[PDB]
Amino acid sequence: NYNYLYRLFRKSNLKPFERDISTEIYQAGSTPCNGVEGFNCYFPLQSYG
Amino acid sequence: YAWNRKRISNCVADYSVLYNSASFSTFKCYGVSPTKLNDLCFTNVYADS
Ligand SMILES: *[C@@H]1O[C@H](CO)[C@@H](O[C@@H]2O[C@H](CO)[C@@H](O)[C@H](O)[C@H]2NC(C)=O)[C@H](O)[C@H]1NC(C)=O
Repeated sequence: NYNYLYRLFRKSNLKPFERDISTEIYQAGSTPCNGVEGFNCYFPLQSYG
Repeated sequence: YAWNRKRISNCVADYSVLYNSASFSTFKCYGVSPTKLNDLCFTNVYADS
């Protein structure tokens, strides 16, 4: 049931009672992120097996 | 099987030019933080290369 998703990491810290739908990854390690986004950008969201 | 244990620690692990070099692989590490390595000193870290 991969329809349930969770975020890998968020640049900013937590925050009470708010929702964030950011679809971009940070400048991570090797292959941080092409330009701003696109290829070689680890999806900041992951599913559940 | 006989990986090394040399205690490369209590030193300065600068990475400014290290990150600048594109041929380099990965030093933006996940232990405590990717960049907590320039002036950070290591307790008893043993190299196991
Ligand atoms: C050991 O090999 C590494 C990898 O080439 C060297 O690390 C680079 O050193 C140069 C300067 O000497 C820097 O510009 C690079 O940023 C470093 N990282 C790379 C190329 O990925 C290192 O200098 C070498 N050290 C010795 C004693 O030979």
